[PDB]
Amino acid sequence: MKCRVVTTTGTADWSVRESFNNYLEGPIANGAAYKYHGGIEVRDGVETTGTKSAREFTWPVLGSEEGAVKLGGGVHWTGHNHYSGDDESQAPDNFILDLDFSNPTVKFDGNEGTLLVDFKSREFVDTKTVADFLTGTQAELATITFDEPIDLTQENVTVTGQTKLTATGVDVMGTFYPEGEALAPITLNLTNEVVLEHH
Ligand code: HEM
Ligand SMILES: [Ca+2]
Ligand SMILES: [Ca+2]
Repeated sequence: MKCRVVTTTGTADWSVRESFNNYLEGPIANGAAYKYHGGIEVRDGVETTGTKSAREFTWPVLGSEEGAVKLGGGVHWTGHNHYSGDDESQAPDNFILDLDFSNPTVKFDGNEGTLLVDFKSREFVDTKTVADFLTGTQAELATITFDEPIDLTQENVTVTGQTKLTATGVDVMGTFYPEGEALAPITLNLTNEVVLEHH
């Protein structure tokens, strides 16, 4: 028989949302109202440059399967720290806004797709509550429309998609965005090594 093996490498450029990074690193979430400040930490292969509205993230491609590009990496945002004592080891447990996205997956079919993410985010209850984390594994955070159909049999792919928050994503982001809210666009920078085997 004739078999096709596709090995996909590369990165995805996805800032999540510029105005969210601007707010989180700014004086509302991490200014003079709070004794302890948080910010943004990245891990597991994410690269980042800039701060606030200029911040960018690149996420490493782990590989592909039929209809999906699997990314690695994690980003953690923290703000609105509710703790004002003198024990700094308490601060990490007291950020009212405490959001983590990791291992995004881009599912696709032609020029449509879905952005899946592992998430851990405190629920927004009110401004005086450190609420319990909401969590999800490969949850649908956004829908995607690409500027061309995704074809992983092409060796070099650079394609950008617009993203819109899902109903699931509404609760992840504290209900501050409505369903359908635009998020940052996602660019896939892929190299697809296609090997045909008679085997
Ligand atoms: C003490 C608790 C909180 C306070 C006082 C607070 C305050 C604010 C304020 C005043 C804004 C509007 C800023 C602007 O429009 O320029 C805002 C925006 C926002 N907040 Fe928070 N917030 C809190 C908790 C949270 C939580 C837990 C989340 C969960 C992710 C969250 C997510 C957001 C988002 C997504 C926006 C929109 C940012 C944008 O414009 O892109 N907030 N918050
Ligand atoms: Ca070539
Ligand atoms: Ca292109």
